[PDB]
Amino acid sequence: TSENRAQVAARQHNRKIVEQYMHTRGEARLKRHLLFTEDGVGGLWTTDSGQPIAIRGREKLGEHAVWSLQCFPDWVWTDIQIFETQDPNWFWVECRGEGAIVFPGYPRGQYRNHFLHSFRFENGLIKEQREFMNPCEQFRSLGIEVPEVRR
Amino acid sequence: TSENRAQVAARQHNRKIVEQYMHTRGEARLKRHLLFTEDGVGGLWTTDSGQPIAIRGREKLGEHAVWSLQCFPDWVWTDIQIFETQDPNWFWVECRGEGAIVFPGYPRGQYRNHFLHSFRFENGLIKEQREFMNPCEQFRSLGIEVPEVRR
Repeated sequence: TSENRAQVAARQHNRKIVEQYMHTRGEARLKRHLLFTEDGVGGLWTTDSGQPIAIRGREKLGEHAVWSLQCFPDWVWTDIQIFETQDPNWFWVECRGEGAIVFPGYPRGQYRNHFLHSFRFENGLIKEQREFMNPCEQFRSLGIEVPEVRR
Repeated sequence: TSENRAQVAARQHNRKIVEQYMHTRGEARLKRHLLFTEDGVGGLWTTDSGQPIAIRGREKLGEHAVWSLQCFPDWVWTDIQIFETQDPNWFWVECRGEGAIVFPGYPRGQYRNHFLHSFRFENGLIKEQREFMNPCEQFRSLGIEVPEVRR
């Protein structure tokens, strides 16, 4: 019907934003927050602490980009696979990401990981982005030792 | 067209198998391998070692279920969300999973995690299942200490 039209319009536009998000590099990273809703949330759902580190609101998201550009100066996402779903406001992306890791008083390291990203949209802006990676890989990249599960 | 018909037939059937997989509990777990192709692969893509622990072939998958039923005796998946994609032979599932963890010479613990599952199908059987979780949560459940990233 007409709901169809809006939902199909929805999907195709939303996809473009996912694409745009995934290809954002360099200083453009400082304006990627403009792709969210005002109230929008982005962050890392897989942490050493077991709680998500979420950043809520387009302005805290812009602020976070400075720290991100500082700590991951050359970060690129590669091997991008975008998954549309039965919900036109929900997408998943499977990819890789690599670049230097510059933590303060840890040595410069090279960080690579496998990531899954969830994007939910509201009115054609990102209402919720979430990323999922294996925190062990980061521990490694910082010269932090990873415990062995002996199965 | 006709390709349409086969792809739509594809999706609806495939979904039923995802559902069936996700609801498999108890001793039924010993026959869940029958949902794969002969050549089929299942396993854990997020590990402490950084390599996937994959089990290849319906018979090694059946064998693995014994160890699984032994080590996670009451395991249930909850909060199941199944994502169909633009590819009718590819599905993602977001869920939780919890149950007891019985590792040999580690104490019995209670293990909970957040999981993402990828299912790819070939001729209506699972050609590749992959799961993604945060290994830190398991380390915890075994009284293994988790290192702190101090960001």
